[PDB]
Amino acid sequence: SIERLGYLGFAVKDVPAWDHFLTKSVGLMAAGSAGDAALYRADQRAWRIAVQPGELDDLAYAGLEVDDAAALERMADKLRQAGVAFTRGDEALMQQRKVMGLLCLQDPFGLPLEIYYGPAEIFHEPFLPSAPVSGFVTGDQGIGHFVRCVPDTAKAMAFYTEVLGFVLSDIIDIQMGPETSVPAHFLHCNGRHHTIALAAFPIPKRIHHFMLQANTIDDVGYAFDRLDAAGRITSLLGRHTNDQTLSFYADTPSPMIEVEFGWGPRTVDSSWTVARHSRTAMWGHKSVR
Amino acid sequence: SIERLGYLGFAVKDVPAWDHFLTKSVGLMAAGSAGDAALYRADQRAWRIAVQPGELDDLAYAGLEVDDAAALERMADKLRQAGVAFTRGDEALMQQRKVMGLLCLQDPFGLPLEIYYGPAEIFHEPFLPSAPVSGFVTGDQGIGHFVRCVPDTAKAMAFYTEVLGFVLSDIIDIQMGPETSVPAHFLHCNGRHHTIALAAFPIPKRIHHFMLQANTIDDVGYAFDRLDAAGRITSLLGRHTNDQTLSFYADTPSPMIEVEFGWGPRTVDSSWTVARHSRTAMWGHKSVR
Amino acid sequence: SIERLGYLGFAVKDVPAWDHFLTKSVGLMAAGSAGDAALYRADQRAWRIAVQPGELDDLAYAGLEVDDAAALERMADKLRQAGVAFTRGDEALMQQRKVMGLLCLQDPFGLPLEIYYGPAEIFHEPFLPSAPVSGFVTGDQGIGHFVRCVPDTAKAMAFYTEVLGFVLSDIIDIQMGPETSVPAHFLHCNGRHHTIALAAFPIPKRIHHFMLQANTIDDVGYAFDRLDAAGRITSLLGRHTNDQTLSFYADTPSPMIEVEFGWGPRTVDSSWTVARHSRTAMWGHKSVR
Amino acid sequence: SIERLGYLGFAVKDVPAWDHFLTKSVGLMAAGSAGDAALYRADQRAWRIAVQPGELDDLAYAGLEVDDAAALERMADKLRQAGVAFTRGDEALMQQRKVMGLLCLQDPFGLPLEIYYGPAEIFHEPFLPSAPVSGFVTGDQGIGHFVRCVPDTAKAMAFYTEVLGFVLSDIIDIQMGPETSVPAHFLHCNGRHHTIALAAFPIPKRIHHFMLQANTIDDVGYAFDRLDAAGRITSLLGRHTNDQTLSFYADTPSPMIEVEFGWGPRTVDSSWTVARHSRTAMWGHKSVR
Amino acid sequence: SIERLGYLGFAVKDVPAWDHFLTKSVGLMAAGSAGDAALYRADQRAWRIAVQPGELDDLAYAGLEVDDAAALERMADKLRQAGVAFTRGDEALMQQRKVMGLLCLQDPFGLPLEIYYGPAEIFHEPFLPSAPVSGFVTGDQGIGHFVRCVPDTAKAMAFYTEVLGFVLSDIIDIQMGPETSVPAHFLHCNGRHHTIALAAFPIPKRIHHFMLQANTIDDVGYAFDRLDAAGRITSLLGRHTNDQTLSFYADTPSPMIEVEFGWGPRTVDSSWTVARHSRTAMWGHKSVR
Amino acid sequence: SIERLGYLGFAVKDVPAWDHFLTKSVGLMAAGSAGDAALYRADQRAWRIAVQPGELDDLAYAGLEVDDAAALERMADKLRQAGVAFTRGDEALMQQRKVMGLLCLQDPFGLPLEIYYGPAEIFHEPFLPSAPVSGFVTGDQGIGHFVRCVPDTAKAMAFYTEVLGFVLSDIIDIQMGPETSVPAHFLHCNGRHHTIALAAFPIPKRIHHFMLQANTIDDVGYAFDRLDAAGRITSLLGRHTNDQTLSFYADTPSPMIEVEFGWGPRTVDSSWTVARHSRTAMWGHKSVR
Amino acid sequence: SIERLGYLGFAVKDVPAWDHFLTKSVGLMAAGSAGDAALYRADQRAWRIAVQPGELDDLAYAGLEVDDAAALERMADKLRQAGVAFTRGDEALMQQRKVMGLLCLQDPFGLPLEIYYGPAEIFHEPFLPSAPVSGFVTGDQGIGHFVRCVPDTAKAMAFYTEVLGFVLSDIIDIQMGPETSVPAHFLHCNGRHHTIALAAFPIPKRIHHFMLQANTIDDVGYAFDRLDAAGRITSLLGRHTNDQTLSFYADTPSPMIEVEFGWGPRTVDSSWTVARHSRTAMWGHKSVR
Ligand SMILES: [Fe+3]
Ligand SMILES: [Fe+3]
Ligand SMILES: [Fe+3]
Ligand SMILES: [Fe+3]
Ligand SMILES: [Fe+3]
Ligand SMILES: [Fe+3]
Ligand SMILES: [Fe+3]
Repeated sequence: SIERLGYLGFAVKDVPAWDHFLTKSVGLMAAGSAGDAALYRADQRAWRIAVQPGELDDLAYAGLEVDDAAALERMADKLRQAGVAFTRGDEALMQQRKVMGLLCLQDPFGLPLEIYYGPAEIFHEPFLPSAPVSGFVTGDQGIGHFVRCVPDTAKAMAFYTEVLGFVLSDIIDIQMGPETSVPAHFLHCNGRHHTIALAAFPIPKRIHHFMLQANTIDDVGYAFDRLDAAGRITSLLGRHTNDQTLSFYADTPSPMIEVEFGWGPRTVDSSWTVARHSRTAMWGHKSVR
Repeated sequence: SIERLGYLGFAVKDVPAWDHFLTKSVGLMAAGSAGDAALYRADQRAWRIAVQPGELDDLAYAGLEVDDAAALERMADKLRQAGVAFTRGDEALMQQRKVMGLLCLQDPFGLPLEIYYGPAEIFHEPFLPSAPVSGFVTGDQGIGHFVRCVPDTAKAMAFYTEVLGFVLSDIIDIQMGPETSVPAHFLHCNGRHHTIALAAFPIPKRIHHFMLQANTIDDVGYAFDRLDAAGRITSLLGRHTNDQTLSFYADTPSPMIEVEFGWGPRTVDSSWTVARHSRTAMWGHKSVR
Repeated sequence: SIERLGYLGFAVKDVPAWDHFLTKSVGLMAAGSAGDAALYRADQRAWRIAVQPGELDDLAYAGLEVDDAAALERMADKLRQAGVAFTRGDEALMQQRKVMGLLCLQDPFGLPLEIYYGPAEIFHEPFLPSAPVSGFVTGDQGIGHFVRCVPDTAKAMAFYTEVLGFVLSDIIDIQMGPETSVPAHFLHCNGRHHTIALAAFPIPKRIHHFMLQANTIDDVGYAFDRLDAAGRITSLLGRHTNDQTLSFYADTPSPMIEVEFGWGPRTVDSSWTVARHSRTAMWGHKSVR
Repeated sequence: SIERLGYLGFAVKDVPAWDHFLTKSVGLMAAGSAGDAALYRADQRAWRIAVQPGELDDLAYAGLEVDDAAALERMADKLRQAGVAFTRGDEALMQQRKVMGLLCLQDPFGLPLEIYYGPAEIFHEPFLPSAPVSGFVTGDQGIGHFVRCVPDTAKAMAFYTEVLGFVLSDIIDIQMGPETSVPAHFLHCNGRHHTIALAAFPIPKRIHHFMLQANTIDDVGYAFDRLDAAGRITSLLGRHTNDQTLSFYADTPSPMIEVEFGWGPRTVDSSWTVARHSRTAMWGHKSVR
Repeated sequence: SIERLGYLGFAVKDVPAWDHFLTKSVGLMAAGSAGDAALYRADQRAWRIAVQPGELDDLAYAGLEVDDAAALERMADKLRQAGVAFTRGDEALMQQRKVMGLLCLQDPFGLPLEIYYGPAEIFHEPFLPSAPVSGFVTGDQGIGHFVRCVPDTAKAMAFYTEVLGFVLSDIIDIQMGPETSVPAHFLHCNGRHHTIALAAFPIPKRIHHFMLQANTIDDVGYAFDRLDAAGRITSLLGRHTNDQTLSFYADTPSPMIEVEFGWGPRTVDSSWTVARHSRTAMWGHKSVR
Repeated sequence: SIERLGYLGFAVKDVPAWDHFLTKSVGLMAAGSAGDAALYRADQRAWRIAVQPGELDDLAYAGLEVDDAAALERMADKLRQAGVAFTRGDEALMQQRKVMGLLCLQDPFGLPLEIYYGPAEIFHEPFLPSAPVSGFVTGDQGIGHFVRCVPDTAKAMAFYTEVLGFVLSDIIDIQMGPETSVPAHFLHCNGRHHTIALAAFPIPKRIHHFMLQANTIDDVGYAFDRLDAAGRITSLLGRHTNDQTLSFYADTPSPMIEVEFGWGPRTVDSSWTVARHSRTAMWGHKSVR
Repeated sequence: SIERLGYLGFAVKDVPAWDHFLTKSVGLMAAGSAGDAALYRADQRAWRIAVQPGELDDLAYAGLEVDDAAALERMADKLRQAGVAFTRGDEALMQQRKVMGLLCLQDPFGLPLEIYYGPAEIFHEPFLPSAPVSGFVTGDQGIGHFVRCVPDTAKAMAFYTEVLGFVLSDIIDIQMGPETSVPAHFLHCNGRHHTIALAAFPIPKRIHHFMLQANTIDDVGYAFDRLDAAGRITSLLGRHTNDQTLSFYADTPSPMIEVEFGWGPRTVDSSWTVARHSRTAMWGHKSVR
């Protein structure tokens, strides 16, 4: 029922650092501010990523998008039935997020979520990258995806699939040590292979990384050099086994939070078949961190 | 449930003026008369626009099309259930409109509507424009669209969506003054971004303008010169934020009633997402009136 | 529910004449016999048209095809419920028609119909025309169409649509005299604009004509010369207003029964809209008979 | 060396008749006048066909187009070398024809020809047909073609090919009587199968007919009805053996001068092979005159 | 300079056998006769293959086609210069071959050749196969190809390439025995990989086989069954190493003369590179004879 | 022989103004400096436009590009033969222009030209617009075009065509007053309709305007708003008669020097035909200056 | 005049190492031997790369391919005229290289070259990679390219371009140190951006590296892992500035000789323009050696 991941908000110790990072390195377009949040664009939306000051140095909230007012009410009904606590956003928050309506809640482990509809668009102010990137693949598939760290994967799954409507794409057993592996669960809610992945990682953050998809392979290759020059590279170029995203990872200014910049993944449809993978990389992705 | 806007009828103080306007300027094909109404064609339909003498100088009625006899009966049932008053058209009116069946009613604010099915087509008399226009985009998306002025938008919405079946595409807050803006609601009932838009405008007419879509950009550019020569231009070429219709506006011979001539808008489908815009123009559309 | 018109059987006074006609003029492939019926092919089916001796000089029966055994049983249930009398074909008839199952019945006015499934195909004996025709458009749309003459159109309609599942495409008012016109009703049951049309014609036959669709326009042009040389032409080339079939008509050896040979008609889909036409010809089709 | 047939001028006894004919029947756009010549357009050229008063009731002259000033001078040199008499057009004639330069001459049998370059175009006045025709195929292939009647075909050939540069496409032996046939020679100077054809016909005119090519088959079918209603049809629809032009012929208001309206012919290229045909019609083209 | 192989003439001991073979097995269309030669068509040409009575039971002559009259004269000049004896065909022979002009000669080893231009075409009598074959690939690439047996390959090469203009495509060393192999030389004169191949085979005939190319793979598969039923198969289906023709061979009624029926070979262009192959078959082509 | 217009250099009274103009308004990418010239990029070239301080406020020089070293030498030979004075650029100038070789000269009326080869490209520094423009159409067609003002058009023509190799596309008679018109000559040297146009305009500058071609129509529409906001618009959107460039004009910071921003013009090829036009605008282009 | 690089032969100290390398790492297909040379295939050619024992540990010879026998003779004539010493290969060498003819020579600095024609192909033994690679891009563009180290670039250029016919694509100044850069010259002889590049590198080998082009990007990514596992990687993935080859470099078992494995480069045509680049990498290609 959730249609796609619409936006992301971070609370960070170094806002200027994040600002230079999202613009000069990632290529996002600086789009003013809202309250104490610096806004960044990747397309026609008024904003896609917000950065506000905070000791968390983590993802502060994620906006899950539905297609209309009725859709939002149906979601409220679903939350009620599932016994999930939520608060309807007030005029102030609606004004802040630039949405027509939203329900604020949390997943089983504390990550604030905001189900909303009616996002603001500013076509009269065409997107202009701050670095050389031909553009980002968003649209119906949203802004990108992120891997959510959870203490209990089965519990996170029930909520994301049963309450929010995400559908399992596949699983990848991620080798942690000699005989230690974590089964990462990749979920989709539209054509993007996965919008949210759940994994029991020994990480002190709400997420491992967030991913943005560029239009061309050169976008990625160019982006890799920009981040290598910034000395932020954590992995060499590679392609994933399940979604086939060709990408590289890099450190954001927030310790233990990374960004993935990729291109050309496979998409999901009705006939999608659940499968299991033993490795995350088809090829490449050698760790550099 | 209404499938598309099929026809439009105007009651005007200057019929010869409207006649020269629809033909020499807009390019429509004169198609004889019915009663005291001059008929005009834009394609294979026996008529699409009718012009009759009247002090109103406004839209007299709008024909909403359904795909068959059963569809019309289902609509009657819906009107009954909604408590909406209607009268089945008699042989005379059917003969006049050249339709197989129709229900006559009014929207909440007095605009006569006629739900019909089985329109007449005259393929043996191929459309021939009266001015240089390659053709119009009609077909499944109907004749075009119009913006309906209403005193109460919420009330108009309930009727058009709940009773007639239109679906909200998006909203554009139209700046009226210093701190005055009107939220225009754009509704679709097929692939055309919108067939009817509702807005609380301080206009003494039932509508602000009606829109026709030509096949090429040159059609529009050529049309702009024809209307500029007639001195009717009210806006320069531009493209809208929501549907991306590239067009210009011009005054019809009826004061405060305009026509929009455009090309290449985006179309709507199942996956359409409701959004909000702060401006009507992506670019251009500078007021000239 | 009927999926398409699968076959046609004629009972004629001059079988050799019909044989030379279907082969040398129309181009069908002679395919042996079954009982006292000469069989003719137009594609991979064991037969599409059968010709047997008889004083009728008219269509003897029409095979309406469904996609499987269950489909046929569902149709029997429907006939039962509608009070329509029918007999399940015996081994003998199944053997004769080369089908896996069939129900024999009659429409409201005596035309024998046979609802069947599991037709026989002989791919090991590729279709070979008897005259120069690149091929026929059949497949999912069946063998072609025919216009059924009826005394009561409303009564025929109820049966064909309500009992058999055909859907109205459109209507054409056919001028008969000074102030006499017959509203022909065109029905579809798949992508072919119409498989059966009903009209109250003052003709002493069950049908006016049957139609076959060739692959190219040259097929038709070539066919016209072949039939003109046989002196059978009844109409010049033309294109119809509703389906846009480009064709010509010719007399079969059975008096008052004609054949239509055409190309490139428009096809029907979910979004089809019922409409009315005042003429049968878009252009051409001048009577020659 | 001649690049294409650019224009045609007729001298006729009934100008109003020719005017109604070229516009209401053929669909050409009336384009004012030059001297005592009424001009008609088929596309972006200022004019393509001119009609002036005269007892001839025949083609008065044909404009053969080259691509530039040098090209015209090279042609003058060629005429000089071939001993062909010519006169360079004066300012007056250049003004009249709306060309940048032209050489006036005659073919071996008296038909005035004008080799020119730099034709005038009026894109600011888009072509608008006077009858329903989607458009004409001109461009690099010129306005169309015409069949030139000559007393000596071998003599006409030497001139058109050796002096003017036309290249033989093929020949069609046209049966005249019991044992009388005329070998028509079809010549091209660009992609159009033929721009000029030569034949020893017992006709008292400089040409048999001129041909115009419409964009669609419906254009032709529609045109046939328009001319049949005018009672001018001389041949039924058909397709030619050599160029495969699908067309019909009709009488112009000038006795023994016809017009051919067609669609979809084959085009010529480098690899074209000369061939011989025994008939003019692939199919159709039955004489009606 | 020769443009393509246009026709073939055989002199055979059993004409009725060859007639049933070319029609019922190969699928060619019987096209009457000329003198004592039975003619057969494969497309729009008046004839492509001729069969006349004779003790030879071999290829009697091959028609090499040029694009026009000048081309033929240029070829005569070339023959003169090369000292090759030739005779211009008289009206009688021109009438017999249905060509506009031809030069009769012989290759270095006695095979009569006829260089001609202006072949006759009969589009008013569309090709109609005598057996199920969708059509043949001819056109600019001619009727097909044949392998010419010669006592001296170097001598044959000089003539075919130096005098007639054929260009070497490649060579295939054909294993004859333990340590005996014949280098077959494949020559092209257009896009067809080869129109004539030369090889020093111990065969008492002028040729080994002639080849015809069908439009689809099913054409070939179907043809194989037809000839297997006739018990004429000499090789199983296979694909050649150099041209990639997928085909099978079969015996004609003339002992030691075979026919090849194939599909989908590669074509030749300007950039073609000469190469050498050790086998004739890429796969398949197992001998059955 | 000149292959395309590679670069442009301006000498202006207000460099900061030109800098803000080329970047914020036009969208070019600032690319450092060379000597006292500020460089700007539109694609992969190290620079395309240079701006240096000077009282001229006009085009200082134009770089005409050839494909290699030999090409440049052939051009020197041509200049020698034509008696045109030129100087080979020294290491310093080569270093300044970033080219491998260049010849410096002047056209008949003082505009410095530099024929060069081997331009520098910096793919490792991807083009990044300074304003929202999807990109520019350059490549084989160079950077764009410019209209050169000359006192004697015939004299300018001889030089540009006879010495430099440009080819005339067409002419447009530009109405100056009541009975005063200037015949503008448009020249091409590649697929771009024209790279240089010559016209006898009463302007005190070397050029009237220079033109840049964007990838999309939205690029232009967006650009128009940016320049209108800067209050520099001199013409409304429109499309030209000859090249069909859809564009608008605007004033550069240099008085009487304008810029044209357009999209979608037609391109030129071998078969191009010289023609004459009476107006510059197909539609639109209303003067605003 | 040389058409493409056909083959390469190496003389190496460790043949088994090279064998495992070309097969298990690169993916080439082992194809037996010739004399003391192990042969390897990448496509339909009998062999593309040969490896023989030798102390050189360098490229032993390069086969330059022409399209036919005449072409080879024309090349001999050219060598004679240029005073370049050469020896026609004997039966033995022809047998060894599997070519129909070849001329053996050396470039100005000792690298043996063999101009040949008529290479052997074995389609009956389809290419089968020894490692996972979808295939290689060869065909008309040959096997790949190599960078030739030379002491005098101007001298090497004159020979390769003036004697052998290669054409300069572009130049890249390769930074060697603080103020030391080597101008690498890239030459083409077909569509491949470059087949041979010349550069004054301080390397004790005849070449720096040879390049092979795979069909997909995954081929390269997969290949990179295979060679990284072998610990041979010398550069990370990257894309070149001039040809845009996306690739990585790796060490062959021969010290100071590398291999480049890439995909998707740009191709060259008639309109190619010579240009200069300051870096070899568009992005990536970070040194790892
Ligand atoms: Fe990821
Ligand atoms: Fe509108
Ligand atoms: Fe019909
Ligand atoms: Fe004609
Ligand atoms: Fe063969
Ligand atoms: Fe311009
Ligand atoms: Fe390389």
